[PDB]
Amino acid sequence: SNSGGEREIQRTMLELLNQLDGFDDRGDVKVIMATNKIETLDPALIRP
Amino acid sequence: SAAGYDRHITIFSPEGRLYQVEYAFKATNQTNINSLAVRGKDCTVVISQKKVPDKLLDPTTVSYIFCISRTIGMVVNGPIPDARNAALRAKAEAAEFRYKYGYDMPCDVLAKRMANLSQIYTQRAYMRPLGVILTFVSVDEELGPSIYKTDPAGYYVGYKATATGPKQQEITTNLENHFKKSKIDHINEESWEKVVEFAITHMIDALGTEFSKNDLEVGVATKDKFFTLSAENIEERLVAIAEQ
Amino acid sequence: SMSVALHRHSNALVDILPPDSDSSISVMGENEKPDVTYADVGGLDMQKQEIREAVELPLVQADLYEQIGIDPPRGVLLYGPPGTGKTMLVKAVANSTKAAFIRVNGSEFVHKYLGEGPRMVRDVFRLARENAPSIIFIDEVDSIATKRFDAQTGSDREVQRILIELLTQMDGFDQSTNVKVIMATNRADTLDPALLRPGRLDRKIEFPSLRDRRERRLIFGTIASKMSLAPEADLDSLIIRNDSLSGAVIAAIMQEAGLRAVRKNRYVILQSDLEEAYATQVKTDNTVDKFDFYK
Amino acid sequence: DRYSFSLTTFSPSGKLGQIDYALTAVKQGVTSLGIKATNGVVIATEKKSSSPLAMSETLSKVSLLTPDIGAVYSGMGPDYRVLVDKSRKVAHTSYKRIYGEYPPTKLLVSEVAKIMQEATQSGGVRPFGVSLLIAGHDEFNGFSLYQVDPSGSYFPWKATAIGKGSVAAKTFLEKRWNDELELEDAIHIALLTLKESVEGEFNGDTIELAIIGDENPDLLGYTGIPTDKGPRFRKLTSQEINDRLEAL
Amino acid sequence: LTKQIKEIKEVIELPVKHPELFESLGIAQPKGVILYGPPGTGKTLLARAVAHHTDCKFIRVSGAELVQKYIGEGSRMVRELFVMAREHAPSIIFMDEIDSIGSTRVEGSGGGDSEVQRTMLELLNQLDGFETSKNIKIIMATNRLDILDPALLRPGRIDRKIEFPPPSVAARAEILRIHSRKMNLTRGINLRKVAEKMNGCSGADVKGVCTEAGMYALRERRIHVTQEDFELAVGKVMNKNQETAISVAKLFK
Amino acid sequence: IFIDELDAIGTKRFDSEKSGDREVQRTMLELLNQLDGFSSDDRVKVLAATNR
Amino acid sequence: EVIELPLKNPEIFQRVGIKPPKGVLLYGPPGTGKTLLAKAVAATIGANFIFSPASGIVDKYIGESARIIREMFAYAKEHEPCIIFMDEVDAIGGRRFSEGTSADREIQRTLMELLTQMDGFDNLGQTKIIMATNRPDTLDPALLRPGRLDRKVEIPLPNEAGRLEIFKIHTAKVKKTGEFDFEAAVKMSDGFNGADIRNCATEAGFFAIRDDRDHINPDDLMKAVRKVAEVKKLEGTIEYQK
Amino acid sequence: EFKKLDDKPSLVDVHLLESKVYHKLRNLAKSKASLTAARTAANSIYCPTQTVAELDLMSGILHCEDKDYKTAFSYFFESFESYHNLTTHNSYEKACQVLKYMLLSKIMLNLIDDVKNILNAKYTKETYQSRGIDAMKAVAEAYNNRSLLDFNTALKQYEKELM
Amino acid sequence: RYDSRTTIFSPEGRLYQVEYALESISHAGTAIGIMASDGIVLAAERKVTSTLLEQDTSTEKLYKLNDKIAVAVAGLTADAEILINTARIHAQNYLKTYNEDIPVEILVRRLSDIKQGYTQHGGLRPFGVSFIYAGYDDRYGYQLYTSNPSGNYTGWKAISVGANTSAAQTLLQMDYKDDMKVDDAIELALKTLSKTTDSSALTYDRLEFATIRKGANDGEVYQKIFKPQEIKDILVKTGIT
Ligand SMILES: Nc1ncnc2c1ncn2[C@@H]1O[C@H](COP(=O)(O)OP(=O)(O)OP(=O)(O)O)[C@@H](O)[C@H]1O
Ligand SMILES: Nc1ncnc2c1ncn2[C@@H]1O[C@H](COP(=O)(O)OP(=O)(O)OP(=O)(O)O)[C@@H](O)[C@H]1O
Ligand SMILES: Nc1ncnc2c1ncn2[C@@H]1O[C@H](COP(=O)(O)OP(=O)(O)O)[C@@H](O)[C@H]1O
Ligand SMILES: [Mg+2]
Ligand SMILES: [Mg+2]
Ligand SMILES: [Mg+2]
Repeated sequence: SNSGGEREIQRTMLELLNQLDGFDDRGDVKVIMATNKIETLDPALIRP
Repeated sequence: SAAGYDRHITIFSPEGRLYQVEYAFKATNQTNINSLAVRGKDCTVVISQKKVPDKLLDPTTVSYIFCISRTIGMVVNGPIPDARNAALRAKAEAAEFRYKYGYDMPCDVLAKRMANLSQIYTQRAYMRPLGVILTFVSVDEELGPSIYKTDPAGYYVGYKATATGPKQQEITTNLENHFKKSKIDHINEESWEKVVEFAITHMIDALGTEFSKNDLEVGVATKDKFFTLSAENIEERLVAIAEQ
Repeated sequence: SMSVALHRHSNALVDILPPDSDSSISVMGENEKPDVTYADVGGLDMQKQEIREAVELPLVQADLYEQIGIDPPRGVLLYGPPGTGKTMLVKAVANSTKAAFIRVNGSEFVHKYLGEGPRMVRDVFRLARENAPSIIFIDEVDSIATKRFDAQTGSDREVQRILIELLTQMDGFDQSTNVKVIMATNRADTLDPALLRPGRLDRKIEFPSLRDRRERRLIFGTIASKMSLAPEADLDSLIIRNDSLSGAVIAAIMQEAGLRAVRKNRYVILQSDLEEAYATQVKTDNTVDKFDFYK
Repeated sequence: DRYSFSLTTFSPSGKLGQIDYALTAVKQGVTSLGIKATNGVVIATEKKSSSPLAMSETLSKVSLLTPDIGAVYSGMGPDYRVLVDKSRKVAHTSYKRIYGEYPPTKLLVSEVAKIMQEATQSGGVRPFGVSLLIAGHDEFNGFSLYQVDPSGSYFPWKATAIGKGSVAAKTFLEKRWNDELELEDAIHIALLTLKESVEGEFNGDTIELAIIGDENPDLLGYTGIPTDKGPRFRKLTSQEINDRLEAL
Repeated sequence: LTKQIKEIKEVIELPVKHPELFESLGIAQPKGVILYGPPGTGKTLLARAVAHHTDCKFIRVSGAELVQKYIGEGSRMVRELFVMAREHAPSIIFMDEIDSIGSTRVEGSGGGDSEVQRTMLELLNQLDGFETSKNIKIIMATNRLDILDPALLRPGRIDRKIEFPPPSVAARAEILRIHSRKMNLTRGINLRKVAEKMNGCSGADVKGVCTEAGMYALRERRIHVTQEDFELAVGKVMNKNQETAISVAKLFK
Repeated sequence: IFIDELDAIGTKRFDSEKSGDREVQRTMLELLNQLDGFSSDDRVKVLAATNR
Repeated sequence: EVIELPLKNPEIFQRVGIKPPKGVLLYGPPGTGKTLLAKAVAATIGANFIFSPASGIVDKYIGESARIIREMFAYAKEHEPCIIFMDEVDAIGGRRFSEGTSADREIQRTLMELLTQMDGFDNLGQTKIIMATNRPDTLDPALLRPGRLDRKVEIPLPNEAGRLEIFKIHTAKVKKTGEFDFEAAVKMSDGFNGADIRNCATEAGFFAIRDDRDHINPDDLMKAVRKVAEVKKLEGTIEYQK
Repeated sequence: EFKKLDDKPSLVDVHLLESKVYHKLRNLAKSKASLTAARTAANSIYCPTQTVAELDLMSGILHCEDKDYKTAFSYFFESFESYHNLTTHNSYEKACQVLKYMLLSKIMLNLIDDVKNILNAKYTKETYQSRGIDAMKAVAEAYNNRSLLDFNTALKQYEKELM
Repeated sequence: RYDSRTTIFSPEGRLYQVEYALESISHAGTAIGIMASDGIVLAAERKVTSTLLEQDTSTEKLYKLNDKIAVAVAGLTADAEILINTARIHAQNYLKTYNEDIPVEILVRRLSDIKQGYTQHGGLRPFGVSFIYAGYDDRYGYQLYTSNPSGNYTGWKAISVGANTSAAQTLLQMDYKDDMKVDDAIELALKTLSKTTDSSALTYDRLEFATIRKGANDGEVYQKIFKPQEIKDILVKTGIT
């Protein structure tokens, strides 16, 4: 909430959604997201 | 600060203060007039400023001293809507009392009941404080000269002499000097005319401002009658002072 | 693990340094105290006798604590409304112990980065060991310590982290030849009463502001010292009329009296000057102005 | 909070912030106190005027509800007078219709207390601004003394105080109170305790002191009937007060 | 605090000295302890006493980790908690975080909360492990459970919760006994008196009276500590608590 | 000179993060002083706009 | 008395045997000339001037205020004699806080380190502090008792014959035929601040320049004071403060 | 017998009586002890006025021998106030002793500014006037002048007051 | 939050107002009622005590609502006051109407209905007061009940409300025997009250007490409040004093 990390989370997440979709819509490399809830993440992911 | 508080009169602060009520002690200086009520030994005088700032108004109608009943006068400082509204309650309670108990209502009992009624308006939250100071004057049928000032919260205390309005502090100081210096609690004249003259002088001293009959209005409660002096009646008084 | 010297070209260890330099300063001002008249020996000695038994005494003499067989004391808490001389009691004792007085302030430890403040705190306890016996003092704990814990922002958590670090070291896991940390606050509402806690931090001394004529006499004995006022003007007539006054109000009284002397272009202070002062820098006299419906 | 605009919902920590704030409001008021004796009750409070021109001589702060039951307050000045008005009326209703004369001390206290309860019972109405002390005498329970809190609860006490200097007056009273005290002796404790409140403004004419003591068939207002008891309440005069402050 | 001495021995020493017995007889292994209750009870010192007898590593980690940067950052020293614990096993780790951060960030979410969320959560991963358990005895300390975060609180990936009591009359007496030997033993025996007079609210109060009593003797300049010294000493500390709550019988419900 | 929104080159509040728009703010004073480089400000006049 | 004499001569206070008085709280309404009056005293001595808003050091960055006051005082020691003008102590005013949002807690930090910095510890040599504020009603008790401090100066609205002196200063600047009508003007100009009197000269001269004369006549002074009085209470609320 | 019944003002005095007994046997270690014993047990300070006047006097005598004479003075002044403003029934005798003692401590500090404050016509040359007051001031001035020859003249005639 | 009024429910259908009102009872002192074969004993605890406080004029948590049924009180006392009076009036309304005294179950049922009614309709507050009703009626002989601030009742052979509810409950039931002598009922009450209470010395002035018996003065339900001097004695038998 000060400094030293205002950028890092923002770049890192966005960059994750992008290369999952950009492969192609494959059924040969599966991903698993393990998460406490969707209330600790963004309200849209990438999104059904 | 503010977090609810001031939006209501049934909300206290951490301090227990009811803020909205304090705003009416700031709302009673909104007419910009100042009053002086003084005691003699057969009268009470009450004097307020008369502002006729546009000549589009009739200087006659202008006043804030209202006759409440035979023996009771009252000066209002603060708003014209709340002036009339407080006068309605006062006129009405004075008449009802007269007929309930068969006998006239003292300065103190009118002062007492107006405050209680106001208190109930602070207890409840469909009403609000009437933001006026009312200063009742009567010469009592049993306690002689009296002044009771009623404050917008609904405190009441008597007085020897009192001042109200924004410029109150200078008038307080003058009046302190006067009674201290005499060591008696009243003006010493037994002629009510010179007491009105004396009240006038004090008022000019305290404010620093010389007056005219267009800048005064004077109420005089004597024993068993009340009268408000007209403009030419005041005028007579001023020319006694200026050349004694 | 400590500081060390490497040579510039070899980039190899040739010499060693104290760990006492390369950190933050041991004393922010001068090591010896500024006031050498004192207003701590002159002013509240009684209250000062409590402070000294805990702080000066164990470092000067080990033999004293040994005799009972009790170990060196726990921390000292200074609290009571402002104008009680706590800033000046702590250093007046320290200088005469011949410690060298950490202070620094706990307002230093706050920082705008992350993880660096709690680091400063850990740094200070080891540092105090390296120059020990030493008197450890943090000037405020009025913001380190709190009314309510919070972490809605990350910036609340930082405060909370410094709090933790105080206590954790103020057990001591590597002992202290120091008296344990001395702390100062204004009140106990900005203290967690759960976490300070006897044990720990055990001597807790409240300074009064309400006083007694004896407490206030001392403040005048200090003033009679610095300016020995005429044998004609009566010092003791000023005392009897004081009923509820702080040592800071008293400080101003003498400042204002000898200001009127500079004005009259004299070189003495008279009993007139005291009465003028006696009226004023007292405040109040404004709660009667429109209020009387709260009585 | 979110329970301190509410006159309705309790907290999960109990009560209303509004009561708690009412207790504060009480503590902004002047120091009042009452001390119970084995043959009396003395009641004392102070008067400030906020202008030497003011005349609070006409104002009463020690006020008789019934001839046998007086009361004081600490807290808001206007709230007291109305609550008192209603006290007397409810007093005539509740036992001056049953025995046709003034109620026991116990009966009036609980009823006055009932009025406070109604201004808490209903939201949108704030509690009354004041806490009272009510001292009276009845024959079935003797001399008694009470605190009636705006909360709607009441407590009996040997001696107590309320107002700004309350916490200092409370300790004074503990020590100096004895198993047997005379009327003169509570008057003597009372003065010393009130003088803590203000000094350089302390004279017994600015201090209102009255009693609930013994019958007075002099201030009864009639005579020639010895088969009645006169008012247990009495106001002592300015000179009589002055006498006790001269004596101390 | 006898109850606590017996438990922490059964829970920590027995799986480390012999892992075979616990697996044969029961199933699984405990992942640690969550110590909670009043502060002053000497959780830490007790735990240091455990670390010494088992012949285990120590460390002790003081607070949240970000603070060390001399090489790397403190976010990754949590990752290295595994590497270090394992190589130098057998270990006990007394992981501190009192959680005066509070319940504010038990709910939270938002703020700068995500870093300390991460430090706490990822620590959790190394213990239970994804194969191999590094150490089975990482150990949590905190004042309450309501201030404790739910990943860590939730049992079965941290095991055992043990609550310290505010001390009994019996406990006070036994704490009083061990320090008074070090001091001076009162003539007539007035060690019995102290525990009757008041029971502290923590075990820090019992120790804090003992240091105070021998303070009283000292000032007078007397080697021995009397009945009298103990009598002022209990009184001075009781007075502090009594200050706090006193207006809960005047202007109260 | 017509100067657009002053809600971003010279905020009243510093609870906005600014470090170079902090330096723009200091230069806005220097401009007003320099219009007195001919006497008064008649020749080189400045108008300015803000939306709050 | 408090600032100018002991800095110029410490010596007279050594003779009186007291310590020098330090610390002034100046408070009053905006446009009452508190900057003017603070600036004026120092400028005589030749003393350096530091004007630091106390809301320009409050950022979201926690400890940002602490750091800025730390350097500020240490620079002043070199620039002795110097008076630091703490402009607004009502943006760091009050004591309670130490809870809720991080801005509330930023106030305490600024306050607590200053207390020692006044106090002489630290050590104000020929540095003196003059404190200016709008609100002494919300101020810290620690930073507003006695002995921070020697005189509490309440500066009201400009006096009935104080405004007359402000008209003298301003009416001097302009080219005029000579005007003697300020008597009525000042009476029109009740409740005004020196900022509004300043405006009145400038306005009175704009009318002269609209009428194509280079001279301020009595006709135009009268216009300035009526029109300012109107537009002052229209965009004002007539704010109440000590 | 009454430590399990200690709360009385009666035994505050009993602790004061130890200070007196141990003062005369000339050991101050155990007077200062019993002085604290009285003070702690006299946290019931709204119990009688006499007790409080003895308590201050006893403190003063000890600190006077501790050689702290500014501390000596403050308790001594306070003892004085008690007697003078309390009713007279024997308090006159006690008031006089304490006025000598005020003078006593201040002459040790060798300050004559404040000795001369104490000497006034409102209680030191009016309500109480005594030969021992005049002895004290004769010594005071003699000390300051640094003439042992002025000390010598005084002591022969005022020995009675001294002793 | 959904604690704004009684009308409004959370997602889960609980109402926070009820919850707060339970917690209100345990911020005032322990209260214990024990039923025994030979009488039902009531005992309660003083949350207040000052050194100048008196408590000899009245018990502030014990009222007889009828000459056969009496209640011990836990909660805020102003709230308590209103309801104590409502119950006692309703009791005698029964006496007027039927010329016999009210059965226990009706009396409890009436007050929980009134209390629920404040939740069901309007703006009015719920009133968090827990009464322990100890009564005798020919339906089930001695009967000991308590009323919830949730506005329903449950029968009992022992119950504790007020401070330390968990602590009081296990201790009472451990030393419960189905029978129980009225003297042992008294002895037990005092012992559980000392442990719960943070005042080390349980004195008679920290105690309120009544014992209710039809085994004493047969054919008549007789409720008797002990005086201080009787309470003072029993403490010496239990060895507290
Ligand atoms: N020990 C003392 N007793 C009496 N007066 C003192 C004492 N020490 C210093 N003083 C006087 O009191 C003045 C104000 O005290 P000081 O600033 O030391 O207070 P504090 O209680 O530490 O304050 P803060 O809460 O503002 O940190 C000093 O300027 C000095 O004149
Ligand atoms: N059971 C005991 N026997 C002896 N001493 C005890 C005992 N328990 C606590 N103490 C003493 O009480 C003091 C306070 O305990 P300590 O600071 O070690 O507590 P903690 O509860 O682990 O604290 P934190 O929450 O700050 O981590 C110490 O001086 C300790 O030695
Ligand atoms: N009393 C006065 N005498 C002269 N000019 C004044 C006076 N008060 C205010 N001014 C004018 O108002 C302008 C702004 O007021 P300033 O000095 O910044 O006040 P403050 O510090 O009270 O907010 C000044 O630059 C000056 O033109
Ligand atoms: Mg300080
Ligand atoms: Mg620990
Ligand atoms: Mg300015």
